[PDB]
Amino acid sequence: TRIIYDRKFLMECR
Amino acid sequence: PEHYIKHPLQNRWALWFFKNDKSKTWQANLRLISKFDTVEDFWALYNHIQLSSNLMPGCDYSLFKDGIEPMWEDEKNKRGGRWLITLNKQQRRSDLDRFWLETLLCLIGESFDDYSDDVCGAVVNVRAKGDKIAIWTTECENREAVTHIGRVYKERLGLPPKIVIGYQSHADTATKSGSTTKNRFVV
Repeated sequence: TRIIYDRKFLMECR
Repeated sequence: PEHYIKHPLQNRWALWFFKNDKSKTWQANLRLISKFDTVEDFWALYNHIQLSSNLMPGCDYSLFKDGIEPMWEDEKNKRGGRWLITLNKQQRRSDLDRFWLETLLCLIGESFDDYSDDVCGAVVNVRAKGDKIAIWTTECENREAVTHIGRVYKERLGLPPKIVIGYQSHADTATKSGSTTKNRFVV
């Protein structure tokens, strides 16, 4: 499908 | 697997920098910083570079999908336009960096569903007379795409209903017979 990342996830990888 | 693989992005992205040095060419002045295609490589780049609020006036960052130059006459931008966020001097301090990070996250995270494919990139302009953030999209006449992108972006920035942001076509901006550029859409 498409690779979608919500805000919370993208923050947890920093 | 989740213990060691990088988290790929839907798209590969390129971060560009521009210094409006009037004593050099806009070709010698524009600059590819770096390209990335994972979440971890995004963060390593972002952490290594100045916050927009700390750049000298006249500078831009631009994040564009790989293969799209951060210039409106690019094949993928020429028929498009941009959702423009204008900021006053006090918002440089309160909102610029937070709004720019949120913008980056909407791009890399594909936050506009089907319509994330219409996104070309984003630009932040640091300027004495007022900072600007914009999401550039491919086609002004894709009304559903442009509208959905605008509605989600506004909500992600947390702007209240009383604030109106405009979408301006690049061609309109380049050829406006007056001071202000007219909108194609507002949200």
